[PDB]
Amino acid sequence: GRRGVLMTLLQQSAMTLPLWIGKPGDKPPPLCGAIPASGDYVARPGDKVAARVKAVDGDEQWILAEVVSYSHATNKYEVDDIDEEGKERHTLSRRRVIPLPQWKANPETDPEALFQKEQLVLALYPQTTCFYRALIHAPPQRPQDDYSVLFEDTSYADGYSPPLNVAQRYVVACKEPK
Amino acid sequence: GRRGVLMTLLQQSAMTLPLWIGKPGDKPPPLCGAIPASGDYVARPGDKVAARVKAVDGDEQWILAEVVSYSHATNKYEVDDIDEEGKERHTLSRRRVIPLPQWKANPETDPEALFQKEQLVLALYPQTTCFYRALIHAPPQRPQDDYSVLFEDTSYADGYSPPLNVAQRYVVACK
Amino acid sequence: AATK
Amino acid sequence: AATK
Repeated sequence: GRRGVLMTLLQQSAMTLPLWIGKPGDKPPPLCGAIPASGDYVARPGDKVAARVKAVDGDEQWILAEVVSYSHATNKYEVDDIDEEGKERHTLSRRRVIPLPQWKANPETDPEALFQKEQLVLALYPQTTCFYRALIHAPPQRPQDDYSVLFEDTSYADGYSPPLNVAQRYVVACKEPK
Repeated sequence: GRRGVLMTLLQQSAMTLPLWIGKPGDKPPPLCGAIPASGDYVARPGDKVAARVKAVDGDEQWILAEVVSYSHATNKYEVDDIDEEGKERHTLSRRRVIPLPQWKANPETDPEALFQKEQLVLALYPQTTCFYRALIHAPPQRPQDDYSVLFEDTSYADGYSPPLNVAQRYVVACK
Repeated sequence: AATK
Repeated sequence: AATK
């Protein structure tokens, strides 16, 4: 149905993410893999982001969304919930938005642009459009490889999932408290 | 003595590091604890950094250092060794310079801005002004506390030092 | 959003 | 600098 097609789309979006190709002696650019955005950065309409949506009852959830607009008067974005189901638009502060990477980091050329083993991240849970807290189990070793992550998961006695695969496009800095 | 003076200065810069004190809703900023600098950040004059310096013989070391200037013309820093006996002002590419934290993360309010157990870091080795590869052994329990770390050390049969204490100012991400 |  |  609509959900399965969306997942196909999101998998495709992750695959088509261009690899960053630097030249010798440089630093990988902001939004290459794990490299944070520049200090006063604003994402472009159409850019994908992780957006922290506060439900009416106060529950906080990081979701995948697409930027619609921004205003420096308020320092706020409009974003659209990527599943586009029902009422998809949300107005939220810039600190509630993490831009997704615009390149994959190539593990061969730029390992400094990858999250490392044991690092705390927010990662898109497979077959969802929601980000949750996780630890890196393994960075990709090859250009096309996912991160392997351990999601925090209280349904396991030791509080962690088995290693799950999440693409570079869908792993970002952990801006979520425990 | 020069050694005592250097050690004091070191020890003092560590405990002057401000504690990040946010209120509900605030996230810890770039350079608070383990939170990395922003993507095109340029360190300011007077800022402390870890700098990858190549001696006259070619030997590579991450040293404790202070920014003097940055030139946008060539995209290079000038940095001073924190050690008076380090008489050379080095010209360094951005990739050779890691800004040190500008706040301590409080474990009681912002644990997500601390390095996790088993994370690989560059940490200042005790009685030196140089950074070396190490694994996090334990985060600080309290705002005043050091990290405990295991340095890679081929003089041990298992490849690691015993736990050693390193302050938040002196622990950065590897590589 | 599609949740876990 | 003081090294190891």
